[PDB]
Amino acid sequence: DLAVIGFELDTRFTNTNRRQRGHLLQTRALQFRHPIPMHAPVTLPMDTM
Amino acid sequence: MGNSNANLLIQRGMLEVSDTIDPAGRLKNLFVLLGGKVVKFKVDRLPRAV
Repeated sequence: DLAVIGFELDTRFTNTNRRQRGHLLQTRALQFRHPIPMHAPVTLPMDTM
Repeated sequence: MGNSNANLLIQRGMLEVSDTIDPAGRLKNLFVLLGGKVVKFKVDRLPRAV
């Protein structure tokens, strides 16, 4: 039965008529907010005299 | 503020308008009831906990 039975071609369309877009690009932005906390103090007591 | 440790620490009625909350706060922990028992999630540093 030695014979060629089928084939596949590596053909493609040309988008001179822009039928296909492919992947899309868009711009994005994210924000991170980092407010600074206040921390507990350290004190040096004295004598008011 | 009224239910904070500040009032129950020394005298119950210390709090006055001179005290304020620091705006720089975060959601420190989130407790979920998972199938009848509680699981503690540490979420303090997540970008959406601020």
